[PDB]
Amino acid sequence: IVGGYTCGANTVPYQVSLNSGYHFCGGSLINSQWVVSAAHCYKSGIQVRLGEDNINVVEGNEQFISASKSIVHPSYNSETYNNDIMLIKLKSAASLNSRVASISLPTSCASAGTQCLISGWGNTKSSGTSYPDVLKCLKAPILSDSSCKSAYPGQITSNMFCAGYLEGGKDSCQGDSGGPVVCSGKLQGIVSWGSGCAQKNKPGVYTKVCNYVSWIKQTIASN
Ligand SMILES: N=C(N)c1ccc(O[C@H]2CO[C@H]3[C@@H]2OC[C@H]3Oc2ccc(C(=N)N)cc2)cc1
Ligand SMILES: [Ca+2]
Repeated sequence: IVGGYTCGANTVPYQVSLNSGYHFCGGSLINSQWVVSAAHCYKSGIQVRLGEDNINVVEGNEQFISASKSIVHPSYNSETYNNDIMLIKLKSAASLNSRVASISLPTSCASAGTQCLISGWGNTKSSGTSYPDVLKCLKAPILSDSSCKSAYPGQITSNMFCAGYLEGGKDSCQGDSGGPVVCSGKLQGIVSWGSGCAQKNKPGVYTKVCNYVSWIKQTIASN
């Protein structure tokens, strides 16, 4: 997260860290047994880390649970990042508490201008690299589809949306991938792509979760 702030320990209780000997992506707890992340975060051998604040220190509220299954969206396209969503099943159900809690799926798509909270342990620099150990947060509004598509002509599909700031300075970034965009108490987005980070007229692009809620629900019910 570039231009954001320290969230505070466990203030984003649905945020998870995907770990394969190291943090490599974020994700969102949508119920005690399942996480939503980005398809581009796919890898084998994932451990889901819940209740995390400092990902390099055991602070006492962590739950480490291995994935039992990954499901990349049937139509994910790695060339264009279209349908950039994946489901991860936890080997054992998370124990829910104040610091480990699920986030609601939406029932409608969000309107331009709605404020959202985006979070993650991604790069905090727009130029160069710096990776933080505690979770960072950013408030960002959903941008008009026309400003989104004009920023990235030919490359935004109706399964994507832009949020952030055209002026730059404030954005998600590498390492935030797969993490949540939560708006009005619902998971409306997943950190997906962008050109660099916090660059002018290049806002973040996010997987439009409202277009996937029936797939999510059908898939989890059948697995
Ligand atoms: N694992 C690989 N080899 C891999 C997978 C995905 C890659 O690139 C895609 C395209 O861009 C995304 C995604 O992962 C890296 C980059 O992460 C972000 C996240 C946020 C923003 C933004 N809000 N400005 C920009 C890029 C590349 C290699
Ligand atoms: Ca920790």
